[PDB]
Amino acid sequence: VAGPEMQVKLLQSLGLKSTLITDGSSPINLFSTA
Amino acid sequence: VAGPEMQVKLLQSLGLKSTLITDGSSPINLFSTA
Amino acid sequence: RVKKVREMELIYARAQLELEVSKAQQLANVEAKKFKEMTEALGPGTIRDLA
Amino acid sequence: RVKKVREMELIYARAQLELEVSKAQQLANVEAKKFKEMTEALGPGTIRDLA
Repeated sequence: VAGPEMQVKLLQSLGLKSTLITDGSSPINLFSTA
Repeated sequence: VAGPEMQVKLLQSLGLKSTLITDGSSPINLFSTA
Repeated sequence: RVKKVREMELIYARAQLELEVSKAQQLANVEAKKFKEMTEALGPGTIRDLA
Repeated sequence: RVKKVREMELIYARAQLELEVSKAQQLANVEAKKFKEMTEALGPGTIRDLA
């Protein structure tokens, strides 16, 4: 669950472009070394 | 959790472009060384 | 012929292994020690504020 | 033949191992020393504020 949503705010506007721008600055490396 | 969402604010506007621008400045280285 | 020659290049590869290790180990120590000195030489957070 | 020479070049690269270490150790020492002298020579904050 690091794709948010973005938101931003603002307002504004613008166009073309966007915003931012920046590119540049510085760085550280250079610064560282230095 | 380095991508917020862013937011920014503003308003404004614008366009084209964006804003921022810046580039430049310077650086540281140069300054440182120087 | 090939049993003897076999154990030969073998005892060699094993000796020249701890050689590989001894070298690769000592140098990764000088790095870490030099790095620990580099880091400590400027604020434990001077690195952090520069970041 | 090969057993003899194999121990030769062996014992050699072993003394030549601690030599390399010696070099890269002392040089990393003088670098970290020289660097610790640089950092200290201008403010612990001065380096941070130039950052």
